Amino acid sequence: LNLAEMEQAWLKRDSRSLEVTRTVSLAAVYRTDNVTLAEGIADLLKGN
Amino acid sequence: NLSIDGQPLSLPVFAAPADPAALLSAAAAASGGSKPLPSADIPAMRFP
Repeated sequence: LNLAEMEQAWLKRDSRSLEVTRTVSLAAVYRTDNVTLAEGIADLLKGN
Repeated sequence: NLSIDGQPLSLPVFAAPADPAALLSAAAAASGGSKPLPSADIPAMRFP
């Protein structure tokens, strides 16, 4: 009984939904700190 | 109307007893209205 109540609450709440992808160029979000990736990984050379 | 011993010369006043009453109890068919249909909404699944 409780499972069927939950199934019907699902089928009322389940519907179609928007599906969006987003591509992050991570070199630009490291560029928000201006210590961006092309030098930021390159200057790291240590065994810290 | 007695005899010399005081005994009654008449036949005694008879009384036929009452018949036993037949018992009878209330019998009623159950009463009940139908239940109305719930409201509608379009689901997410197709008809099959």
